[PDB]
Amino acid sequence: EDELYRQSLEIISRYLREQATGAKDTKPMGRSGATSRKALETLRRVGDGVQRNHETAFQGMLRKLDIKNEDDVKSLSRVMIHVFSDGVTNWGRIVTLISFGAFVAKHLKTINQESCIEPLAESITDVLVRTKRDWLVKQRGWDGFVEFFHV
Ligand SMILES: O=C(O)c1ccc2c(c1)N(CC1CCC1)C[C@@]1(CCCc3cc(Cl)ccc31)CO2
Repeated sequence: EDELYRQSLEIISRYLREQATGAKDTKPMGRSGATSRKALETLRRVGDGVQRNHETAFQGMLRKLDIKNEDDVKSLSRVMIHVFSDGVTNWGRIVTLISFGAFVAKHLKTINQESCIEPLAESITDVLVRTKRDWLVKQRGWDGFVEFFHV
């Protein structure tokens, strides 16, 4: 089974859901739990910082995207491919990708479209894993992510 995909989705989905609801998911992690847990703490530390350091730009992009419903949520995939995939890859850009995703997740809860959060996480995961697998594998996937941002 695609273990990198399954782990990426669990990490991305949990962070987005946690950001939108303000509550942690106490369910156990699936495979590679130890790493996923550390990846999630890393995201809470760096991801949260990103949303604040670039709050104005994030607010601006969100406005441009004008997300009001599911169709708008589905249009985000083309934009992620355009902006994220078509560029040099580094952990910072992957953190921005996921961090803005969490920014969007919070928005979805403000407009009572919370059911779109998991489909959004799936879309982010597709872009990340399906267009940057080689890079991710070379950088040791999530173990590498945790090591890169190690305190
Ligand atoms: O600058 C970078 O290194 C960079 C790297 C990645 C990245 C972005 C910028 N952007 C653009 C920025 C401007 C403020 C947010 C958000 C992005 C595009 C817009 C749709 C979208 C939708 C979702 Cl759910 C998540 C990410 C994205 C694509 O992920």
